[PDB]
Amino acid sequence: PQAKYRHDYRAPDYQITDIDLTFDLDAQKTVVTAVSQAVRHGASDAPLRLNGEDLKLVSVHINDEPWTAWKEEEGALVISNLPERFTLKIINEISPAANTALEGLYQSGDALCTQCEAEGFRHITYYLDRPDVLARFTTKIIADKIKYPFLLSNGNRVAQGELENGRHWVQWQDPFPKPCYLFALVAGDFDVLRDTFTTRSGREVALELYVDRGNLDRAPWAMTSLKNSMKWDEERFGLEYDLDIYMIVAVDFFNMGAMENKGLNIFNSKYVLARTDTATDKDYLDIERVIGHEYFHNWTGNRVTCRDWFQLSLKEGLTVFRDQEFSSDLGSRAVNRINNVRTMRGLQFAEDASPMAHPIRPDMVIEMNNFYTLTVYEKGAEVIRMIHTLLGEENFQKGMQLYFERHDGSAATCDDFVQAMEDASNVDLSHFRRWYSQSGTPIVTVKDDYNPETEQYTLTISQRTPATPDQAEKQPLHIPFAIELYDNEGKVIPLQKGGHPVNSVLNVTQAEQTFVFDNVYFQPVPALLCEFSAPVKLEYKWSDQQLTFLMRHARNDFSRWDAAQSLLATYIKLNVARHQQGQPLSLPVHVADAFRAVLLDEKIDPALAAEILTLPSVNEMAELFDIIDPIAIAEVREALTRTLATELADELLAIYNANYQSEYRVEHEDIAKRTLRNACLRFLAFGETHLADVLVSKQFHEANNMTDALAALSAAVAAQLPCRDALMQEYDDKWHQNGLVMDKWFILQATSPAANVLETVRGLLQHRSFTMSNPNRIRSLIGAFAGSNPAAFHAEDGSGYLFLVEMLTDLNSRNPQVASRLIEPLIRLKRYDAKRQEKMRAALEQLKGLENLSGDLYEKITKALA
Ligand SMILES: NC(=[NH2+])NCCC[C@H](N)C(=O)O
Ligand code: NA
Ligand code: NA
Ligand SMILES: [Zn+2]
Repeated sequence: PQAKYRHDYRAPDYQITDIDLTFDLDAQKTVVTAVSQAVRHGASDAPLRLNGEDLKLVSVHINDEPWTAWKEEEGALVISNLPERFTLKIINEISPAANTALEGLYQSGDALCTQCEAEGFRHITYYLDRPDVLARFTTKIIADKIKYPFLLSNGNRVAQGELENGRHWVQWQDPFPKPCYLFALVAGDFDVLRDTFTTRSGREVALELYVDRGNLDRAPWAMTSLKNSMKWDEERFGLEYDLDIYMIVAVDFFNMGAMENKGLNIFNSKYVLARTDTATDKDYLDIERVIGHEYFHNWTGNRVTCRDWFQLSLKEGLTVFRDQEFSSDLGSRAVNRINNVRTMRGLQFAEDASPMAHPIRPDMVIEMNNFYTLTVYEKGAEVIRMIHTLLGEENFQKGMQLYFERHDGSAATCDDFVQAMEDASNVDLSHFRRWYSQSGTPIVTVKDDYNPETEQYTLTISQRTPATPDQAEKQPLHIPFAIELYDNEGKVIPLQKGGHPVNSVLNVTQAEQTFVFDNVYFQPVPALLCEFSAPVKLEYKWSDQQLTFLMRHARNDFSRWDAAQSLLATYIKLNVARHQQGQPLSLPVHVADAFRAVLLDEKIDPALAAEILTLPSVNEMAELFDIIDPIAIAEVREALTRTLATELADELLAIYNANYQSEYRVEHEDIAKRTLRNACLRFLAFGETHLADVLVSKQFHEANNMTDALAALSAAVAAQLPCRDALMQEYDDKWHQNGLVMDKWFILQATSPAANVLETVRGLLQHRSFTMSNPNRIRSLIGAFAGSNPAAFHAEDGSGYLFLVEMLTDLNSRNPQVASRLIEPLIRLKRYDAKRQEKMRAALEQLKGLENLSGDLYEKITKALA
């Protein structure tokens, strides 16, 4: 498979302006007729090169003339000797039922549906399958009326008809030019939730959510979130929906999360379907996020699209930033920022240290589906948020307005967006652009000095980014570095120098620099990198008392949580070293007292308390170490939980009881109290056994919602409580017919600390609720084992690696995108000890030798083995 490079971008030799599609739909054999109006922009002797994959070509006409000047090559139809303007007609066949990869036109249960991003439209017809080619689409769909009573494509219905032999047809027209990755088609039988939204300016939009028959009871929250998203985009960004109808289709078979096809979003059902007995608080908030996300793409992705796929973060970074701002505005900003920071430090930093490291705008891609990454999305959003930090809200919105004014109706680049922000705000972002082209996490080192004679506080800040596998050369970045200084009473000391205020966002642009502040009337406790103001590792020599002081006094709730994380990091590192020596947990009394104080603080927001009382995950803990010892980390996390459970037992029980709620509400105050109560339950589960067992069993049985039932079930599994097997069997007996609910249970099985977890996981491949045909099931069992049970995945006998090899040998052929998600834990081998590295390397070498190795796996395996 061949790598493509960003620097090789060239404008296309041909454009297509209009395409008229006809689908004669059938699961075994679909006939596609595509009539394209094309224009040659290049040299009269340049051929038209159409992308196409697994298509059976029936005919090629140019202006109704059967065409003889063409050839098929690997992945292409190359058409020669064309006039400057012409009509291209292609007829071809495809086979939706054979499409197990779920890219192009495929089958999801009884439905037919599409996934075209990034390069799936070439699996439907021969096309200029590249996002700088925008065209106006019409789509005629002909199908069996009984099997496919709903026939949907982008835009508005403009025609419809009945045919003989029980067939019917519908034709759709979308007035906005689009790249073909935004094309969608859906055919099937559905329940439809219908509602309306009236925009600020008075446009009435029909909202339609299509769900499998029988699921209308699980649709209203997604509909509510859609209306919430539309309203928010109006209030916050001044953006209105631009069509007459908004369709969402929930499908059970879907590779990723959801897809922003214009006017016809297609969603993994996990991000649509929710009822209080099936879905947790986190499911409701994820539905809200993803619904908003795809909606936000209407402007940031659709009205302005991507010139080429190396510009992916132009839409994904910006849209993730928007979904975070949406969630943060509607809910707890602090909890959102905290959770997004966990994801950055715990998952994205790991990617930026891995063989798959890339800048947010990549330079080299073999398989573009490999670049839908934590980096492109989450780090891309941190880069957008840094622009917001540098510019302020008002200048940021002016930049947004200039971006749309310049680029509406076109395909743009990351550079175009930065340029708009810079021009609108008059903030110079020339140095800042390096964030787009440089991979790896910067390390920011801070030294400080207080001078009592001059009342001056001096910060010496240095930065470096270590070399990554993809880039030998690194340079200093423009790092917005937000600080606060606290006096002995917990009050903020005004920042100033030479009689003038100083902005609290420091511009750290050099390898090393010194910031001096005057009138610093007391030796400060600093809050550094406030609200995680740049996506960097902070090296500062904190004392425990500085951190507990910030926990108590810091102005922003995020800083209080972050201080608790820095406090814990020291002791996680200590205790992992001790575990390796065979020693038990050591924890100063004053550290345990810090957490007791949070439990007993009556003024603290319970949402904040809950996060401080949620220990860093084994993934967040892993990024504290150069060499990861996954067994030590898992055992230390447990022991730290047991120690705090013992030390805080009475307080934990009191707070658990105090936060009891009889009514279930998906409302932020209620969610916060419930999150705190279940955080207390998790510690209690690891306390005295009989009490743990009674508490956990009682909560499982008395829960009037899935959040509380699952929190109890999960604690029963984590703490290996007596009641575990019973509750697990009850849940299976109740829920086996519901795949999305069973995904929770498969995750609990996959992440079990039990000695025999791999044996149980292998057996579950035969479970009534599991199937290798379904990406959600695969990810919930196998993915959760490899990715979220690193202790068992990295069992010293190499059994975890061998299991994953077996699964990937199947999935390489069945669904390479899902296989490529699942290989990720194996490509981290250089983070592990030599003995584990040699086994993981052997596993990778075995996969490399697969007959018909997918480009998806090839790209990752070769980087990992280099
Ligand atoms: N199979 C894929 N590569 N899917 C990518 C679709 C992601 C979609 N644009 C989103 O932001 O959610
Ligand atoms: Na808020
Ligand atoms: Na110092
Ligand atoms: Zn997106």
